[PDB]
Amino acid sequence: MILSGKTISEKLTEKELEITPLTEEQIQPASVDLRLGPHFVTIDDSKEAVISFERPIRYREWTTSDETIVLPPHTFLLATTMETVKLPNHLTAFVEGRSSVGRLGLFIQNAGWVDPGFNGQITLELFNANRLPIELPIGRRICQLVFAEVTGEVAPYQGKYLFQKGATMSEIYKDAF
Amino acid sequence: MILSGKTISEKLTEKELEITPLTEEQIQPASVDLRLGPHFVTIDDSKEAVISFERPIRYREWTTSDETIVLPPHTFLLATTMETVKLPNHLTAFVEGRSSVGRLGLFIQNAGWVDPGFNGQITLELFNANRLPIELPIGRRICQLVFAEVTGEVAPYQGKYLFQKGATMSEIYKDAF
Amino acid sequence: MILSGKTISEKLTEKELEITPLTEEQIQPASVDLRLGPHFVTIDDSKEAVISFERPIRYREWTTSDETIVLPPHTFLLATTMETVKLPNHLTAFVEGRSSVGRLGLFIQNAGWVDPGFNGQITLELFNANRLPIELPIGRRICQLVFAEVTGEVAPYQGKYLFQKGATMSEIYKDAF
Ligand SMILES: Cc1cn([C@H]2C[C@H](O)[C@@H](COP(=O)(O)OP(=O)(O)OP(=O)(O)O)O2)c(=O)[nH]c1=O
Ligand SMILES: Cc1cn([C@H]2C[C@H](O)[C@@H](COP(=O)(O)OP(=O)(O)OP(=O)(O)O)O2)c(=O)[nH]c1=O
Ligand SMILES: Cc1cn([C@H]2C[C@H](O)[C@@H](COP(=O)(O)OP(=O)(O)OP(=O)(O)O)O2)c(=O)[nH]c1=O
Ligand SMILES: [Mg+2]
Ligand SMILES: [Mg+2]
Ligand SMILES: [Mg+2]
Repeated sequence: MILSGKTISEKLTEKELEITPLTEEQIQPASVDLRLGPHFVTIDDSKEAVISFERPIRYREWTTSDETIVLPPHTFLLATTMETVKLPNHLTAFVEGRSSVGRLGLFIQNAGWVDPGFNGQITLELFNANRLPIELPIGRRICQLVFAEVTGEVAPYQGKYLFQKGATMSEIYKDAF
Repeated sequence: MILSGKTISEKLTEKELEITPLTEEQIQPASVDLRLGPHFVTIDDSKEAVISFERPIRYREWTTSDETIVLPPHTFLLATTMETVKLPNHLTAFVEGRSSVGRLGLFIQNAGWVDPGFNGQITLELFNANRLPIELPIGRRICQLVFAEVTGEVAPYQGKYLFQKGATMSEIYKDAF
Repeated sequence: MILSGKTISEKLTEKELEITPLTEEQIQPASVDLRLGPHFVTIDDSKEAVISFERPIRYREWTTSDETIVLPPHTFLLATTMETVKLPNHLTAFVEGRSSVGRLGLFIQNAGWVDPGFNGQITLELFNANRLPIELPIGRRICQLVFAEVTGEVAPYQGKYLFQKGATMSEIYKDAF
């Protein structure tokens, strides 16, 4: 079943689930809002002519001290949540944008289910689908997690992104198969 | 998790859930198709240079009497469902495009879970990802809802978009934090 | 509930669910990775001026023998999984991109729930959101399925895309009502 916000609170309190740092008002009817962090990554368009899955891609990364960041029209940017999340083996969580955000043409393209056992901040794929730039304010609620129960024995997440911090560039080129 | 189409039909007939107006053939194996309404909103590019999360953004809104609307290439547009949806406290619903629509490069970017207790029409985020314009026919099935049960005590949706009608502009600037 | 990877394995071995061809390492904590096939479809820009929901749209389709394909910047392309999937009536599956892929600006826009009873390859909606072209390697893991149980009686999928093979163009023009 999808977990109610209240159930999410209970599980946090009992440490079945960790989401930190967190304010109680981030808890929603059946989701929890997460916030935009100060750290960003973009593909280095001056150095790379083509994007590849078979080798590392050069990129620029930075932490801003400003209150906002600008995302220009039709531009893609990697960001991160302030929150570090730790899921036990029997939960998964669907990351999605907040409706208020998507309605301004900011698409959280990374929308998907977090592997049970995942431990880290959440890397976000931001796309400005408008013809105008968007000013993103750091620390504002940008996306949310919807939790669901997993049935059966679980082999927990042991992949590339365990313990990730910051907007974390793809490591697709490490695929063993 | 997920309610079968038949279960959705039952819950509708017993008024546990409301979706209206509705034809029986909108009911699918484990989803229900919703239709594109005549009402649209776009950002007022003659008055705004930059999109902000901290104040209202001016916009143009209109209802068309034409059978179709044209969405030009690489353009983003807010739309709405014809259907008004009312969810009880123990159900949530995932909005997503229909595969037939996404395959023509029309992306329903607003894909996500509706808060338990939500009551209103659904605002859609349309993006034409082609280099050609798309003719969207009004009243055609454009997206669908996938229903899931919620476990635990629920504080129902009391947010910005309760009772929304029409394509409804973002009210992100009303965030308390 | 969402099925664990182990549960997915069991159901495969007992033929409750079919996904073929498949390597055991495609199985993940609570999902299964699928691979990019060699077959592609693009809208025929030399023959169509406008995209329509009301008639067939001309397109070019091809199978590549090359190891990679190039998707130019801000371009949308239809692709397919290598895997054929057959779902019984009591399961549904959420298709989504792999985080490693989305982080390079390749969006799997078709993200959504597969109808119970669906039988076919999965057609993917690829969008390159970067300013650089992307080289997609054929046969690499590109997306994944997250399985969920369906509660209640099910009328199985009897729609347009039963038995689909290859990147399969939209048949939206076949809608009744
Ligand atoms: C959905 C999502 C996942 N993730 C994290 C949580 C997941 O457990 C983790 C892996 O997602 P996957 O989709 O499994 O990514 P992957 O297959 O490319 O990585 P691996 O080969 O290691 O499996 O990525 C984000 O950082 N942001 C997101 O938006
Ligand atoms: C989500 C997804 C579905 N599909 C397939 C599996 C689904 O059972 C099938 C239908 O999804 P739908 O979203 O129902 O598409 P539709 O309503 O446009 O088509 P129909 O009228 O036939 O119902 O499409 C893909 O090929 N790729 C995908 O990414
Ligand atoms: C997913 C979705 C939700 N909605 C509506 C129904 C949801 O219950 C409602 C809220 O979505 P949320 O993501 O909670 O919106 P928000 O957090 O930006 O707004 P609030 O601060 O009020 O929570 O928006 C749409 O109009 N279209 C959609 O595609
Ligand atoms: Mg909200
Ligand atoms: Mg359908
Ligand atoms: Mg993975």
